[PDB]
Amino acid sequence: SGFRKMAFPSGKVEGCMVQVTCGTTTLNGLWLDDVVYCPRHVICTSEDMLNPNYEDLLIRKSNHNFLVQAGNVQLRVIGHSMQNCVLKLKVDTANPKTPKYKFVRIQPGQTFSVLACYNGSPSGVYQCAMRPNFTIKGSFLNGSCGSVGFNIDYDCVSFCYMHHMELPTGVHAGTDLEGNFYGPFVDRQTAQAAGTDTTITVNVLAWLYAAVINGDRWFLNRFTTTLNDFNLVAMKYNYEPLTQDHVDILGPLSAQTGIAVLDMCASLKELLQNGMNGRTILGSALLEDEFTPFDVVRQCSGVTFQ
Amino acid sequence: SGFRKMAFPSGKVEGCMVQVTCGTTTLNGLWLDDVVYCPRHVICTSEDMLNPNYEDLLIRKSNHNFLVQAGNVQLRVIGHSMQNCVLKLKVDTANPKTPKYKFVRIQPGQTFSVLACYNGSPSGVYQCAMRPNFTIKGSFLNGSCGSVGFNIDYDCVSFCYMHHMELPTGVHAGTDLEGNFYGPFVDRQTAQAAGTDTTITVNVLAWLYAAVINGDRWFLNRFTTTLNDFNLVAMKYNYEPLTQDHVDILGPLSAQTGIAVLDMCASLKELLQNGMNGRTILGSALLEDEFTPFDVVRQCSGVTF
Ligand SMILES: CC(C)(C)c1ccc(N(C(=O)c2c[nH]cn2)[C@H](C(=O)NC2CCCCC2)c2cccnc2)cc1
Ligand SMILES: CC(C)(C)c1ccc(N(C(=O)c2c[nH]cn2)[C@H](C(=O)NC2CCCCC2)c2cccnc2)cc1
Ligand SMILES: [Cl-]
Ligand code: NA
Repeated sequence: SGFRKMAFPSGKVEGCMVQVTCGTTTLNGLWLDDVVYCPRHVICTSEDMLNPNYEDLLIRKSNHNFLVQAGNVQLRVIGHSMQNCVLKLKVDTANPKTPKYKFVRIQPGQTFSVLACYNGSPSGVYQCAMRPNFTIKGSFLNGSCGSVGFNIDYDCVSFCYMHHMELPTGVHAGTDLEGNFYGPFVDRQTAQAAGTDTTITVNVLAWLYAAVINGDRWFLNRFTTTLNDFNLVAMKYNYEPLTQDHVDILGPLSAQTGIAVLDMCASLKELLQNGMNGRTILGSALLEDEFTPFDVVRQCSGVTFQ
Repeated sequence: SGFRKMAFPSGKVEGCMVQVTCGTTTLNGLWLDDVVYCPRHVICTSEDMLNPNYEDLLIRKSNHNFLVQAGNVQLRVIGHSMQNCVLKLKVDTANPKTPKYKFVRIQPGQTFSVLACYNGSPSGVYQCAMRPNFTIKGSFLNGSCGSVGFNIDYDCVSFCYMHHMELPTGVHAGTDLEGNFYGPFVDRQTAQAAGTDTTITVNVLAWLYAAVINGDRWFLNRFTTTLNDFNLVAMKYNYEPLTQDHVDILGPLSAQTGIAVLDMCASLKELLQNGMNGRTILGSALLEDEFTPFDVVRQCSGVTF
């Protein structure tokens, strides 16, 4: 019992974090086999930040312009290349702590763990979600660039996010590990702003199912709804549309609890209308949207508290 | 910018988790130097659990009745003893991944990270607080016993919690690493219950400072109060008393933000008496009490390990 914002154990990622320095700029890199991955903006100077030409900046660098430090050990850079917005530094040593891993690009609504790092050293771990507006609501200070997000379902580390920048509202933007940004953002200082964000409806529904599994039913009601009527209401509260794909992926939770998906949708409609009237759900007075259906099944019992 | 519920990096503890099996029971142990620590109730059968005599059960066990697995390697047990509610299994090999560590007993209101494990395998990490009623609001399923809680300082891991049991309300009870329970609980299937809990006032104040640092200021006001006046309000709302030591500990955050503690207490007084009037603080509609002053300073300043 209980229900927490739960991250993956971070040790397999800690063993890959290194410090990368170019010029006066230091940030974090990810050391996998004989490659170090980091944000390409490590090669920018103070006058280059509005409109850097990264191809022109990189051709002026030699391998020995990049200082890579793994704990106390300096690694020797023997090659470099750029892939989209990520720099790849080939080093002369394969990381002996490289885990089984892959690179995955995620979709909005998906969750992942973040290992926040400074100067190549880990600070803390927390859970995040890719928001519908392609930002993440992280906790990141100056020097955190190159920190990564990941999942570890089944002993393989899936890296899905590398941190690049903070936007004016205090939320965060970055890339997959192939260097492609999430959303319309660019690694330039030119003015950029997140779009209006929305609530991840399928995740709210997953979390209401988690509450039922853990023994709470006060918010249920005798009603149902059609899918289209639900979406007409939910969008008036800045909720994302619920698709038939979402209905399908909620099937297992629906079967475990005996509550049809569109019946739970009718409960959510009433909660938006009424509030909680001084009650809480799983320790929150707001509707939580950063737990996915997969997360709920990973954390909750397979036996409903009836 | 931003403020999250943040755990310590768990790698130093992951390398210490093992699987311990006795009879039909499998749970988790902590392997440090040449000793594996786990809950003593691993030796109980279902009948034993109703009214157990732990010394009697242990003398009939031989070292080979304890199966200890580090990954896919069996460790050989060469001795066994009990300390309070913890079993200590001496093994023939020192853990090469033992970190610098200490055992510490924490106070109510202090926070720590939990590494939830099953079958000796780390599964998740989250941040908790020791509640004033000496429970923790964890997330634990069957098989989680022996999971541990910890803090880190530079390179030293301070272990403070070992998980033993769930209570009927779904909160959790356990021991320090010397086997002393937190709270008035016992490791036996008998009627037990969490007591009425209270809110950790000094931690709520710390989180209001975190909010100000992150630009959330709507709850600030021109007023101040006194420790005596505020504590009469705290008692009314089942908040823990605020001491002068708590005020002193918040001093750095008061200097950084320009809001004296008793000034912030007047904000908290008004939030308790009036609510949030539909607004949120750091993305919460409740007053959060599982960040300590130290946690706020650490996350807002980027301390590494
Ligand atoms: C251009 C300007 C305003 C001077 C600036 C601002 C912030 C940084 N960032 C520092 O890390 C950092 C280090 N020293 C000072 N700032 C991060 C940042 O947004 N990435 C920049 C790279 C892409 C172009 C501009 C943004 C950062 C900070 C906090 C949290 N996440 C990331 C860098 C430059
Ligand atoms: C039969 C009974 C009394 C209802 C029971 C309940 C739970 C367990 N516990 C299993 O881990 C477990 C494994 N398989 C089945 N149960 C845990 C548990 O409370 N510890 C017991 C040890 C001390 C005596 C009683 C409690 C547990 C479960 C979930 C989360 N935290 C810990 C054991 C027995
Ligand atoms: Cl006043
Ligand atoms: Na005030």
